Amino acid sequence: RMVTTFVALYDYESRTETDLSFKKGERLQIVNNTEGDWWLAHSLSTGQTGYIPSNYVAPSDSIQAEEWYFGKITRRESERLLLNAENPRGTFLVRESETTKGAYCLSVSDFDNAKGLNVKHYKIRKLDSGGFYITSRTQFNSLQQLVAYYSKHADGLCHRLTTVCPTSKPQTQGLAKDAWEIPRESLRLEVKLGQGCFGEVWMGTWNGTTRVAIKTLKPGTMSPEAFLQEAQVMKKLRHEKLVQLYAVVSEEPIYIVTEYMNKGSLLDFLKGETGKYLRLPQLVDMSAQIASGMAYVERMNYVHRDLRAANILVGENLVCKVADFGLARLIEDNEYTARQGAKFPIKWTAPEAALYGRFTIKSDVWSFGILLTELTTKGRVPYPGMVNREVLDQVERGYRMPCPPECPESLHDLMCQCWRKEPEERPTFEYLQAFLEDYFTSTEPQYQP
Ligand SMILES: Nc1ncnc2c1ncn2[C@@H]1O[C@H](COP(=O)(O)OP(=O)(O)O)[C@@H](O)[C@H]1O
Ligand SMILES: [Mg+2]
Repeated sequence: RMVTTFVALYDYESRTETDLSFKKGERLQIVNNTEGDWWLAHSLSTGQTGYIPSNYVAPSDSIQAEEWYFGKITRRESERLLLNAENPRGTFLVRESETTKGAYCLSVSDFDNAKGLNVKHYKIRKLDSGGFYITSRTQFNSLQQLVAYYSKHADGLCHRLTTVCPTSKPQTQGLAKDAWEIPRESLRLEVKLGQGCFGEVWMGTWNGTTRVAIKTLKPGTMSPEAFLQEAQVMKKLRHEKLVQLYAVVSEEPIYIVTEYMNKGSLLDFLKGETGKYLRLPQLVDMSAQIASGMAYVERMNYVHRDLRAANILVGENLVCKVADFGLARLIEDNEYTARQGAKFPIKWTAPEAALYGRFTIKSDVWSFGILLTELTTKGRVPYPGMVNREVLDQVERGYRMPCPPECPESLHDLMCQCWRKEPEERPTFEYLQAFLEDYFTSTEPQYQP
């Protein structure tokens, strides 16, 4: 539209030559309201120029520039951030209301003798004049004044506003502008994060600036021609609960570069000291994150084909994202193609997918039901007293895992819905997400009056 002045929200190290290195606070000259994930910018601070990630800047002198404004973040995700144990009382953020378009919301962390650590949500009424107010008896001209005022007096709020909600730098959309197929010499593998059946995983760095996860397929796993073909679709899948596909190295051995999840896989995270303190409310919430990512996959008319706790990756504040979606199809192994052998996840595979190769989003729904048993058992293998060989015949005859101990029979009933024989009667991920987000009377409710 018209080159305007922007401000940097976070630091960013120049990963390439064409991008722009800038620190939080730098005034940037960018073409206003220009579509894309990478915008051309001119730094009025350093006089340097280059492309910048569009989610690292906001118009100067706008609410988006304020560090306590989190934009279109959900009530459920705001609570995740605010309920962090290291946040003091009065840790807050401002966001948009999900139940009242045009209104804002002040989310604040608080402590109570009944609930303990909880978040209070206060709706902010914006006026035609531009003024904001939480209660009728105290009003302000700007959202900034409101924050300043309640940072000195609770005056009705559960607690004075103390700290702004901590946040980690968001992901850029792609490693760089036009960056997709990269050379192997651009990746530097630093730490082996783990090992799979068809290759290894690595913590590395691209251009020695940005930390990424590098998956290395052993030769013969999949043809580069078909991997690149499918990778043009996986690069389109962008959602907060999907691990982002960054780049690829075409020449075998194929390397897959993805966003790095520091807490490891959900399965391992459910075991050991990490999973000791997890309680059902957190497991249900983690299920809702997974269902949200799969609901996006469901909207894009895509199929995961290998949904299981081992392919869910954990981050800070118990963030969970779906990983390794769409790779299972490209496996060239004759035994995995015919879903046989000790390397096929038969215990997460719907019977019609294992018997007739009918992989659909509904067979992922089946997999989700299995995944829920891993969550409510903290990593226990499905069908524990059964070997792969015998699972498919038992579920084909109608056997279903019973309600695990420490699993509410209401969630096992959800599991059995996912385990219906008829795929088209299995529920959607839109349903599962809403069900699991509202499991504890948690359906968008109760802004404090
Ligand atoms: N994007 C990632 N970020 C951080 N760690 C990862 C990532 N992807 C995989 N890992 C780690 O590497 C290991 C191997 O992953 P993978 O080869 O997909 O094994 P599988 O899918 O069979 O569990 C996992 O246990 C996980 O902890
Ligand atoms: Mg995997």
